[PDB]
Amino acid sequence: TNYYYSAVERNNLMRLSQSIPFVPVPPRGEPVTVYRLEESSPSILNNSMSSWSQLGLCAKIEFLSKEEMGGGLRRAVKVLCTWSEHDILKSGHLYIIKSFLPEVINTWSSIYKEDTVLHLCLREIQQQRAAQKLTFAFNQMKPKSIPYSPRFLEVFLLYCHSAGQWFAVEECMTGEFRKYNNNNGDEIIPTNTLEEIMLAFSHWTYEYTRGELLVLDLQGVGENLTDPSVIKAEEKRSCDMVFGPANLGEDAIKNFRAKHHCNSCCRKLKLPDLKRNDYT
Amino acid sequence: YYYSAVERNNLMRLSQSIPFVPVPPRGEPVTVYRLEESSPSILNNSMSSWSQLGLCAKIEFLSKMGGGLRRAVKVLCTWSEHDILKSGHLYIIKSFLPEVINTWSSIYKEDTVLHLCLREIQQQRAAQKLTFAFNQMKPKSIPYSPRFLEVFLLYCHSAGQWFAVEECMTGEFRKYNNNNGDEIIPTNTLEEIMLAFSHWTYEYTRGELLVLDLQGVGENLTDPSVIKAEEKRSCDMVFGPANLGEDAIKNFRAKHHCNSCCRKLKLPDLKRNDYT
Ligand SMILES: Nc1ncnc2c1ncn2[C@@H]1O[C@H](COP(=O)(O)OP(=O)(O)NP(=O)(O)O)[C@@H](O)[C@H]1O
Ligand SMILES: Nc1ncnc2c1ncn2[C@@H]1O[C@H](COP(=O)(O)OP(=O)(O)NP(=O)(O)O)[C@@H](O)[C@H]1O
Ligand SMILES: [Zn+2]
Ligand SMILES: [Zn+2]
Repeated sequence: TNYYYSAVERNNLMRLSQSIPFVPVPPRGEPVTVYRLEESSPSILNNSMSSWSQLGLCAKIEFLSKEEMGGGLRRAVKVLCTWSEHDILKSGHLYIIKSFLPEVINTWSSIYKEDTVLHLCLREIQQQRAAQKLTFAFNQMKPKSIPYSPRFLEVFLLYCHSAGQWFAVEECMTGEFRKYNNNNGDEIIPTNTLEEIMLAFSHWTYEYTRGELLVLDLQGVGENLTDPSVIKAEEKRSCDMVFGPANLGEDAIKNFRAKHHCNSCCRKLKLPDLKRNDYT
Repeated sequence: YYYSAVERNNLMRLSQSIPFVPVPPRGEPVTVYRLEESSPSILNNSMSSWSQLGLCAKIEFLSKMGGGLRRAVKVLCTWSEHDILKSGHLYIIKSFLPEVINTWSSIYKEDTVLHLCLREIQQQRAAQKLTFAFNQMKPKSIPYSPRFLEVFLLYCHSAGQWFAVEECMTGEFRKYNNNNGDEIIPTNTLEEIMLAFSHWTYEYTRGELLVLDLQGVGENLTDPSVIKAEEKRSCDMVFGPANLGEDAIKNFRAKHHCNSCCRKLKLPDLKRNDYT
């Protein structure tokens, strides 16, 4: 008069009426709020307007290291991203968090009396975005014959409740981190195509902006760069020469114009010699 | 080449102060745990086991709900890791009432709420495994197919407590029968099938189990009470937290009214003698 269940079916039902093992894997990671410098036309970056996000986003980061790299105004520390709301950051990926040295703050305190650290961070990220916009124009217009594209990492603003502070965050690059040119206007002698293109990019920024801006301190791993110095070639104000906090050498633009050596890429881009006259 | 004013303007704008107003995130991040199955496509022959790795989900509060032993609030899931929950979908989050936690405070030394939630979710999975079997064995002459919603375990630090979460159903929410055996009078085929289902569970399990408190929208159900019809004590009578009267079984057998579906399923009279 029926077709009732079997042993297996009965076992699986009765087992649910009992306590079943539940071992929640321990909670590791530090909660943070991420802010992004948005773009009006991400597809045409060089014609897009930048504006800071309003509503913060949740993310979790694993502070897996105490190793603070660098000797400049900031120190970089690697962290891991467990998760990020809307995946603004990549889960299970290493990132670098950068903060300034108290000294540096104290110095800018006399300019940024309030929320010094946050302001310096806002400027650092805006500075990198400026470099990105110039590279976007560069890759877009550069001759097809050129095989390399300088690329700057995206940098986000991060606020750590636990650490009670703001940081700039970007993907951690694995590889030989090197410098093509520096804050003194000096450059390396190229050994290959990649390096020739990096060096030519700096020359190109000066020409392209009709002499108003010079991007120096090109550095990173391969084509992927970070932390450049976008210099307002003619400014004279104390701390208004570089988009972001940087220590410029003795008359860096002068040195650059005098020491830069054009290469096969510079000529491929039709750039004129820096040593020429400004007016004549 | 061409270095426009718009291009120059947007570059130079980055050298100056651009307004920044840090606004705290909206909603709250929560940790979700799932009661996994070894054989989803064959749920009634599958083993249930709790997941270990809790995944994040982002929820935003919308409104509210109360019934007997729980408080419920409707929320929006805007994003979640590996889509453990569906982004852009509505969910209902439920937490136990004071009295209920105070009733199991002795039964469950520590993590009372955690266990209450675990048992509640397990109870619904049991009913689900039964609806699965039902849909497999029922005659093709029976159209509709009852189904229980999957319930997930949730942890929220904002509130510092555990909850159960499930998809929010849209439509008129109604109860077909309850824990004391009362039944609505079926006004359509679907309600008949629902009423026939509770009877089917009893017969299918050889009088060992009975699913009451059928409720939901259309053929989608939630919040059932799975009763071990042979226990002589309420304390060990229901799978998860549930309001039952020791008269439940007897009452259901006495009150239940078989319908065309019950007959379609060839179900015997619940009033009959059990040793005959
Ligand atoms: N994206 C990255 N990936 C891997 N390593 C990095 C990355 N960025 C920086 N680093 C390393 O950490 C150090 C600190 O970087 P950074 O803060 O940019 O120093 P800096 O160039 O001296 N600038 P500053 O701090 O403004 O004076 C670098 O010299 C690298 O060795
Ligand atoms: N999945 C759902 N979708 C839409 N509404 C729901 C859902 N679940 C519950 N509700 C509503 O909220 C009320 C209370 O349900 P709930 O929070 O699940 O617990 P409850 O009060 O413990 N139920 P019960 O055990 O049957 O007495 C219901 O009567 C419905 O109106
Ligand atoms: Zn050159
Ligand atoms: Zn019946």
